[PDB]
Amino acid sequence: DPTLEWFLSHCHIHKYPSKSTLIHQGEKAETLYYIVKGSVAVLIKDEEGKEMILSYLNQGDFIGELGLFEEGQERSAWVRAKTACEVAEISYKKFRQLIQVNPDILMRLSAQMARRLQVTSEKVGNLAFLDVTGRIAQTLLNLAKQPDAMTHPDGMQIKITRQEIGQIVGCSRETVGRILKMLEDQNLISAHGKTIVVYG
Amino acid sequence: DPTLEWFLSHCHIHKYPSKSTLIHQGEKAETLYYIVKGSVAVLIKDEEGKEMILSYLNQGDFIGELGLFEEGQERSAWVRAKTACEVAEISYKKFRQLIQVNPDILMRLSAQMARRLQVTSEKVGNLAFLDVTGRIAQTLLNLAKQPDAMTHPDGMQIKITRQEIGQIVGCSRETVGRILKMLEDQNLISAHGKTIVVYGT
Ligand SMILES: Nc1ncnc2c1ncn2[C@@H]1O[C@@H]2CO[P@](O)(=S)O[C@H]2[C@H]1O
Ligand SMILES: Nc1ncnc2c1ncn2[C@@H]1O[C@@H]2CO[P@](O)(=S)O[C@H]2[C@H]1O
Ligand SMILES: Nc1ncnc2c1ncn2[C@@H]1O[C@@H]2CO[P@](O)(=S)O[C@H]2[C@H]1O
Ligand SMILES: Nc1ncnc2c1ncn2[C@@H]1O[C@@H]2CO[P@](O)(=S)O[C@H]2[C@H]1O
Repeated sequence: DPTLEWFLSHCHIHKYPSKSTLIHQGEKAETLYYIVKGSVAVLIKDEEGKEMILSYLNQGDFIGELGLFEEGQERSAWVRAKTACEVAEISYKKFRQLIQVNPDILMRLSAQMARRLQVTSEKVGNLAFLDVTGRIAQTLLNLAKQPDAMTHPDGMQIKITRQEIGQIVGCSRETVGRILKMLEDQNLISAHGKTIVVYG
Repeated sequence: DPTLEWFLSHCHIHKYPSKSTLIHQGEKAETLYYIVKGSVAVLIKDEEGKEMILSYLNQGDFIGELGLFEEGQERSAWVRAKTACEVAEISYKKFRQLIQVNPDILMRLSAQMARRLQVTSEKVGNLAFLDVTGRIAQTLLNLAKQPDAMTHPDGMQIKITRQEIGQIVGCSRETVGRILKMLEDQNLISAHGKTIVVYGT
């Protein structure tokens, strides 16, 4: 992809090990990132340090983009590497010059912003309108149709901790365990360790 | 400024009365709108027809923008006029031609998308982390911080109905009215008119 190749030639690229923080909430935003390889989690926290994952992003995703548009703003969320990552970085000032040369690179960025607004709006709906059981069931459904889910005789096999589920749906790890047991009892999933088979 | 003037010269401008739907969820998206005058709400609905307000947008805001980026998408939300609106309309096709001329028009639209994603992300946190009283309290704090809030000797004065708060936080107007009376009793707010004063705001 020539447009992305051109953009990346103007970036400087860096390796982040698994679990490192790319972006800290509250930092002053002056640069844009783009994931060349790997995946990250975007998260927010409450007064007590409970975490809610807003999104996973992966190869091909921009990160740190929301600052490009307002002079001197603070990063709104933490971004943590879930795997080893290779990340390209560019200042906003240089990226604005690229936009002038070829506004297709802004279109690519803005397409991902629009998708993220839709996804996050759906999350608002889920938190407002679904109970925690329905949120968990929708999450397991989603993880099963992810590229990293492994086919199984009876559905798809996924690997996720109860803690990570609770960070997606907004509940404690104890509440996750109780709901997973219920779904097992209903013959809708199987659960063994960090492994869950989602039937159907 | 004259960027906005030039853009509006390529649009068709039309009027929506108060309460009328501009965009329905599920319609095919092929056109972008820009609010010349008025205010709208962006809304989603649950299975029982309960509504939740995702955003209020105003003069200078783009609406219907999210479908510009990928061909053949559905509208993701309803957009309903709060006051009567005058809205400029342009096809996605024509708008993409204007972007080549001056991409500041896409910068302005994307700055608004960026802000909306931050507001909606904060809403995810509030719904995950706060109970209904806490969500009402944060809604009042958010309204007291807005440009359109009025300085008052006890704090900031806002204008918002109980039904409006309920559609924002996800509760009935009667639940809102009970909780505002409670907050008043804790000496945190005044009710009164159509009007709430958020103390220490
Ligand atoms: N709801 C959401 N969905 C996806 N990415 C998000 C998000 N909220 C914030 N981010 C990302 O998290 C980053 C935090 O730094 P920013 O410069 S505000 O840019 C932000 C986006 O890249
Ligand atoms: N309302 C909620 N209650 C409890 N935990 C929550 C929560 N919303 C998000 N979380 C996160 O979900 C996590 C699930 O595992 P924990 O180790 S109990 O830590 C929890 C918090 O970090
Ligand atoms: N969370 C949100 N905040 C603000 N506006 C939103 C929103 N979700 C959707 N919208 C607006 O609602 C519109 C519905 O039609 P679209 O073409 S998907 O464009 C959408 C945006 O203008
Ligand atoms: N959990 C909930 N309970 C009641 N109303 C809710 C709700 N979530 C969203 N709403 C909406 O909030 C509105 C507040 O005013 P109503 O006229 S009672 O109509 C209500 C519903 O449309």
